[PDB]
Amino acid sequence: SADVAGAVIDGASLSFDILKTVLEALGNVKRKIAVGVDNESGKTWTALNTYFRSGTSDIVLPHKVPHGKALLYNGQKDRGPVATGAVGVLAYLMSDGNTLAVLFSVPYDYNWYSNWWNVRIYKGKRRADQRMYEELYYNLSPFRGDNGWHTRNLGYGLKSRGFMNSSGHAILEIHVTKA
Repeated sequence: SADVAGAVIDGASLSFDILKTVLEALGNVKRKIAVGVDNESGKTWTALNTYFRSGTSDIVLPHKVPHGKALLYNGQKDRGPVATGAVGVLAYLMSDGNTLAVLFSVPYDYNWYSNWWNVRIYKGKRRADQRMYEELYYNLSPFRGDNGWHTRNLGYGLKSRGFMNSSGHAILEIHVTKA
């Protein structure tokens, strides 16, 4: 199956093991990117802009993130160009003009470097891209992923209870809830 129009479950039924199964049954590729954000913010989201710095996932993705639903995501680098892991930013509109941007980053080689993820609110004005995060030291601070979990406010007000699992294949299990 591939063109399925219902491969998503409530932000409660999923589990880290199901997620492991998600990237496992995602091709016998060396690297596997799996994301599952339990969004319990209580706000309706709509995909505004999505672009990857190195790897990829899909050209177009769902544009709705209601309360009580986990956002599933998966990537497998660019493949076409040079050797590069999975780095990218996803941005959804929260209402009239607020966009929660999430960063993902992972090198296509095992060494000292690790995964990087950063969630933050960006007002609905000007398309976010490389030039938005680069040059200016305002939005260039991603969190290093590591096998564990920790709570912290995203910025707007709510707090994310989760973390990013490294060990080659990365999985993001962050549950956003009220602070």
